[PDB]
Amino acid sequence: GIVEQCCTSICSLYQLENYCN
Amino acid sequence: FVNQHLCGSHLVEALYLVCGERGFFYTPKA
Repeated sequence: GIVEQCCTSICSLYQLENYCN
Repeated sequence: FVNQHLCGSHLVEALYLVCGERGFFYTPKA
């Protein structure tokens, strides 16, 4: 999930936008 | 501000800034 992608590993705009409504 | 490790309030802040008026969902256990 987001923690694995952005916290434990380096986040990205691409990934953050996956969680926008 | 997005291309780093972002945890906790720092991650929520990034989602807030990125997603703007669309808003977002923060599901740290999914």
